[PDB]
Amino acid sequence: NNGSYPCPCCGNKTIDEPGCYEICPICGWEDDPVQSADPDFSGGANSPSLNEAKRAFNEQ
Ligand SMILES: [Fe+2]
Ligand code: NA
Ligand code: NA
Ligand code: NA
Repeated sequence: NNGSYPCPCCGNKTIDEPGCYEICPICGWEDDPVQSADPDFSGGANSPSLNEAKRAFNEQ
């Protein structure tokens, strides 16, 4: 669905409240506040870090 905040990974506005573990229906990123705080931290709610996930999404 449309939301009001950008997904940290894909940038599409699918998020209602940042840092509340919403899962993006476009790219699959789970909005874990740890992983937006540290974009190089792997193994949070998502296996990839945010930076890893961003690159993976873009290369599709
Ligand atoms: Fe996304
Ligand atoms: Na984007
Ligand atoms: Na930060
Ligand atoms: Na890492």
